[PDB]
Amino acid sequence: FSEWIDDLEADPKGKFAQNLLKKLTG
Amino acid sequence: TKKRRNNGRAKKGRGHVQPIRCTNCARCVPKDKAIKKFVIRNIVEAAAVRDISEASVFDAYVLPKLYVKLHYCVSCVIHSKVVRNRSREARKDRTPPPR
Amino acid sequence: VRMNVLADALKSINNAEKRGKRQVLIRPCSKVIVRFLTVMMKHGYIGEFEIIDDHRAGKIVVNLTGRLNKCGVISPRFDVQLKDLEKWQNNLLPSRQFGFIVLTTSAGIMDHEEARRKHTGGKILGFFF
Amino acid sequence: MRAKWRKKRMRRLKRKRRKMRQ
Amino acid sequence: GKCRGLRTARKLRSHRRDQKWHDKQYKKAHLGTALKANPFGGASHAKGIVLEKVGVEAKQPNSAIRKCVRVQLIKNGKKITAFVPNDGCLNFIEENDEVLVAGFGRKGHAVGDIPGVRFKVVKVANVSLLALYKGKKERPR
Amino acid sequence: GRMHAPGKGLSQSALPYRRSVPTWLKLTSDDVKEQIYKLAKKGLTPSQIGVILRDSHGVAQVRFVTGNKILRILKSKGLAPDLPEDLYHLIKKAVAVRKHLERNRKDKDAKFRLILIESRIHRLARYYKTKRVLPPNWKYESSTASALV
RNA sequence: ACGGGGAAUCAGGGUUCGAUUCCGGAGAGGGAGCCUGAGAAACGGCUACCACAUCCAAGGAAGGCAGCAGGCGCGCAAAUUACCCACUCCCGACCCGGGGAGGUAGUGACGAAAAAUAACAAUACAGGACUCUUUCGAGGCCCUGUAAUUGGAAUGAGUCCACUUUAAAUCCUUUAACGAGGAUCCAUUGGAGGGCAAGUCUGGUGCCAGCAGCCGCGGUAAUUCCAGCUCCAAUAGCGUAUAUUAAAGUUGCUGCAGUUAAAAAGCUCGUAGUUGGAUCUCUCUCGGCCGAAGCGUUUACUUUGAAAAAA
RNA sequence: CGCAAGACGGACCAGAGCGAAAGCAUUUGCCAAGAAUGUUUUCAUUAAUCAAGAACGAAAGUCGGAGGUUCGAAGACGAUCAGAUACCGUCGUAGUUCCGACCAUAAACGAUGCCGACCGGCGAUGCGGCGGCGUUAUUCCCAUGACCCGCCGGGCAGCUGGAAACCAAAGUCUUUGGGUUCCGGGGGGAGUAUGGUUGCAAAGCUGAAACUUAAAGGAAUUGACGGAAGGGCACCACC
Repeated sequence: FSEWIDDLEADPKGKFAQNLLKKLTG
Repeated sequence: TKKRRNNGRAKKGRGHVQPIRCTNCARCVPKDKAIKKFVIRNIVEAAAVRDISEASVFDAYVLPKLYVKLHYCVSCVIHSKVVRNRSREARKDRTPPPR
Repeated sequence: VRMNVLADALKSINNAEKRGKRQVLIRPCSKVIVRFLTVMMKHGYIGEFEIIDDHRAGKIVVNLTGRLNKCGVISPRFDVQLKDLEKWQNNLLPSRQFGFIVLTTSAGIMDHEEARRKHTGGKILGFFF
Repeated sequence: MRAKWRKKRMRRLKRKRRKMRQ
Repeated sequence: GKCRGLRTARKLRSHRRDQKWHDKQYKKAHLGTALKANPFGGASHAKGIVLEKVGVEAKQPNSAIRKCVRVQLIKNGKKITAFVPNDGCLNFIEENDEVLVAGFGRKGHAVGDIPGVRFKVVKVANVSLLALYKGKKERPR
Repeated sequence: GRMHAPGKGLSQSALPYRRSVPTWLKLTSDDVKEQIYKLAKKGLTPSQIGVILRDSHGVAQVRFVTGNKILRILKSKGLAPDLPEDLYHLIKKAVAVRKHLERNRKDKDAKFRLILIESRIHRLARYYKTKRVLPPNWKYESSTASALV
């Protein structure tokens, strides 16, 4: 959960944006 | 969007209002939309009152006044700083400035 | 002009109840209006009302309880058959537990439950709940 | 383009076309 | 507002049928001009003869070359540009061999960055392009 | 509101609830009828007859004392106009505006108002032809409008 | 555009489709005219034209598959020149003859139904499971499987037997002989960034090749291309392309919207159209509760009653 | 100091009035019309909206006839700027004025169809009517006009459900149906082509498609910028 949060907030709109938000809680 | 509820003019319940000419540019502006001032000044400025009063033949002459009705288009009235742009809330105020 | 005075009566009642008023003046009165109000009052939605008689077209002062969520007219008065009444109450009523559709039928003006009991179809006047 | 001048150019084109047509 | 009268059925129906012609899909499906302008003539696939190979430049935000083929349909003799889908599949295609060509999936609308290409090659020389791509079959001798 | 003007006025008479003959009125029903016949012989339309009776002799409503409306009484004995009073006045107004239009052909407001008056006349004539107050071939036409007034 | 019965969603309302086996109609290459006959403007009848076309000794003669099969052609697009009157029925002078009507096999994913590709270890393990006395310790009391060391039992896919089946018959069904441990008797199709289920693992490529319905990936550390591994979705089925339905309350009757997003006619008269205020509770016959007989002012209505093919 | 022409109707002039809208401002007279109010008058459903049809319709423009005062498309010159043949200045022809005939279009706008109900409050204002203490004006017996305070009816406004801006209507809408007319269906192509019709002409009305595109657009937030305003500041700014 923390790793997903870190990946999302590193680049909140980059290539890894939709996937991380979906992986958060879905 | 609609900036003003009266469209910046005083035309209600009529179709056409005769236009007048701005005193600066001679632009055709409707008489209700135009910005109208009524200057009532002394024909002699307050600096030149003493000389003409001293040189006056008639004691207690009370010097006359210049009455001028000035019409301004919105552009010329903005440029001449007679009116200024106001905030969205202060726009609605219609009270003339206290002076 | 003023057509379908039942629409005006029901709209006035609805607006007066939205404002929380205790009494509403309906004018002009009519036989259909009085029958509709009576059907309303038998179910406790509207309470007593009084017909003021002026010599041209009566008025009605209707007392109001806060029991009416909505009273509405259906225009035009569609001819509803008894087999097609279930669809009409599915469209118009909030649930099957409460709410009424008023039909004007050959047996008089009455709710949809009475029209089903009396096995009479008719023309839909309105609804209330 | 301004719409008024777009319409003016369209009208001029139509006038030229109808001149070319007899 | 809309007319609500017991005898307005003619007015309601006429208004509905007149207003339907302002709908894009209804007009394109019923006016008939879209069917005539359709290269396939209303079909789902079409067989054509490859006039030539060609490379089209993709739309600006992304850059590549799409290996399409200009073919001529057998049924109506129209000229079509059909996108050879995969990589190395243009090598499977030669000049002047019949190809079965389908739509691109958007009903005459161009697909993706490819400009003005609404067709894709499905089969070449009577053998599917997928079979050639996966090595299941070879080009007939 | 008005059928040809944007205005919507509430002004009109308000008959009281009581339909009885008033206390102040000693003038019996037959005397009221006799006064009605005399007024109509003087050449007064039912509206003017009612105005005069209400103002001078004093009657709340002639229908309350005599049981019949003034025009109905006049028809019963028979002194009523050939064509109805309101239609005749509308035709007279149309004739007046038409006569004004001859020497004022530049008056384009009079033309609009004449069109409105003629539309009112046509509506009223259609209604009257429906109820047999007019013959079915009764037409309003400018060439003969002054023949009716 | 042959019409209908009817077919594809079920919220309700609806929107499309109906060449197609049932009922009507129409036609037999396009027109037309006829003979016979109860019945035809018949074409597996004729006559003559128009278009095609077959033999010829060149004098003439013979034609009509939108019957059944088959060819050619067209196209994205559709079956073998099979056997039979045994069933259904039809025709005939007939209990007996005939029927490409029709039946029965042949042709694979039109599609629909049911339904295999496996069910059970000593074994160490990551575990846990009723008061576990110990992190170093009963774990066929309960269950998943990394498995180059395993075992018996079951069975049909298949090939053959008995000719049940059927008008000889291949078909399911039945009985039997073989038929399984990489049960090699080996399941595929499409995907793994979001929508939308499932890897920022490895290698290659370096805005190229390509992917991508849409948004977007690719410009040497690509979650997206090309492959390997792994995984998920359906599963003997999955992808794709057009058409179409729901989604679409983006056609709005239910049920849309029109100040500024697309939109109210410049304005007002106006006929057709649509809509329209209150108001009405020995007339009549067999036996001192009966068929007949109704102009109640005709209706729209509601609710019964016959009539609305079968599938 | 006069004289002559045309044009125009300042100040009074207002979120005031009238008109269907376009539009309408010097006095007086004539002609015809109109709303609102008052009405214990009359008729007694005669009504609302409208395909077709019809009246009117700023400016510009067209065709005839008067007059060219001003302004002034076109045009001719005169001016820092890289370049006006643009903005500026001087002239200036059609037009601008009136009379007939056309034209029928405007951001013709309240970007809000018309008719009918219901739905808060307030203070004004225009017209009519009603009621009332008082102050003013026509001889000292009154109304009435001008004020003052209220009331009622109609009117242009003002103040204080929506995406929101905002709207007492753009409210009484998933609790969806008062009546009726016109009208919209992603953005372009395009109000284009063509056909019909109207017109002297300009052009008006009605009006596509192929094709192309994943946005265009609305309201509002935050920033950045503004040869936008207000207030401050700096010798890396000036004086």
